[PDB]
Amino acid sequence: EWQENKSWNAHFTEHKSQGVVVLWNENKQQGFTNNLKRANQAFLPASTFKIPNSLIALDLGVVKDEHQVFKWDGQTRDIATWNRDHNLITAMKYSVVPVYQEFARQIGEARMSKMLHAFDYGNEDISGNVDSFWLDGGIRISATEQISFLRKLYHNKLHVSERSQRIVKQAMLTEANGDYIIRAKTGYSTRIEPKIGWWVGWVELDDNVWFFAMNMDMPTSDGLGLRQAITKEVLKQEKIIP
Amino acid sequence: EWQENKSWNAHFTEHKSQGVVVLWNENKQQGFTNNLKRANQAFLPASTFKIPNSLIALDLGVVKDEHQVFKWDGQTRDIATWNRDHNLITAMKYSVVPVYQEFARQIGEARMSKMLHAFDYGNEDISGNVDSFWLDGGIRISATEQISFLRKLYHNKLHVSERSQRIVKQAMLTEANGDYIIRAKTGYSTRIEPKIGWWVGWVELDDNVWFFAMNMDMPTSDGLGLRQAITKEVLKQEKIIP
Repeated sequence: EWQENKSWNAHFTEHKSQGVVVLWNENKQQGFTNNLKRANQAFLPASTFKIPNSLIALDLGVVKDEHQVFKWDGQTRDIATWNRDHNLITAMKYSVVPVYQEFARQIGEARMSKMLHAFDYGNEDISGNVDSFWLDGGIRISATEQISFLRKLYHNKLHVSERSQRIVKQAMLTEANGDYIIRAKTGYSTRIEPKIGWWVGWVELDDNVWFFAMNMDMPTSDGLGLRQAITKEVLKQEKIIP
Repeated sequence: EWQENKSWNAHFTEHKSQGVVVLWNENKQQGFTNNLKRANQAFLPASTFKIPNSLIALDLGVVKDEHQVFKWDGQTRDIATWNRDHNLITAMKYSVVPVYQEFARQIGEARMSKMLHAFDYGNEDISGNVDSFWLDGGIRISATEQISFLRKLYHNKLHVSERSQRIVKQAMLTEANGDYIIRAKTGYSTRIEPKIGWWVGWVELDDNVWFFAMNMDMPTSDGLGLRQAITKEVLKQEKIIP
């Protein structure tokens, strides 16, 4: 059911990095990882929390649809792309924390808590600020728990409308060509050690789906591009993408 | 409102071809084409008809969803990719005519006709076989009429469920990266002269949508790759994609 493939450590080694890639072959119901222990180590979800946050926001009508504009609050922040208006598509793409903090406040802690329990999402713990707990509060999730959650979203099995699930899956769209589609979400946890980068989602093929969840040590933002590069090196080695 | 840009003819000429590209800037409500007359010349839609056919099939419950398997009928045809099971995603991707002919028969001519009128689709004429009229019957549509129809689909304004429209737009997904998303459908009209290639759809940007509809003379299948190559040359020249 779960197999360790330590040869993938060569892709981390090549980039002077360390972390885990977890793959799940949906057709065969079989998982693969370079490190079973790290696969099951729970971290702050950081911006990967935008997936469940989007679903809850849409289902409660905090977000009407993927076109509704969320006005920049006019406070210049660190990331140029944050200092503008966004919709759900662009807010996901650019990981626009302030937009999702506003979602979180409107959702409120009672409903956020009930929904993470219904989703069976990581440790289901929202302790801290309703608008920052995924950055510095109690919520923790492993690579393998990310895959469990993503599988429910792919199959429209989460306790929200089909419509909410379709809209978030649209919002997750990251890459597509004639060979594959990637629906995914990046994350960078900086507020508590260890500082990690996340990439979680799935590769749609004609005849299969490969779920993936990877995290890696991210001492500085310089290595953030390694999240995708290392995941793709593994996907290429396993012949999942050309 | 409409501007002719004959410089795009250079991209057709380079590939020893003739045809039209029509662009529509959604934000500015402004169209551009290399040939205003050909932009308005109606042809058989061929496999571009898979867009309205999918919508009507989904709305009537002929197709439950994008995962439902359409069993190969076991008749070896000319196109390898047709001789296998398909779902809506793979049937669109590979233009699997036999699957859509079966949809057409279950829809039936009364409902097919009522739906094309509701969609204001080309000349709204289904004369011919209910299961081949888009290949050799009476239906005709121009590049500009394709854009009018696509705009209604993009905005969920067609007289079918939001769900049907979302599923077909998912099924149209052709290419995505960090710069743009292309949702589109290819077509090759071969059964009545002149033989033409179609590519119709849109480019999603962060802050805008560019609708496109192109057709070109396609005497042999050798040039089918020119549909995308020439459209992209135009999109690149207009700085819509890098």
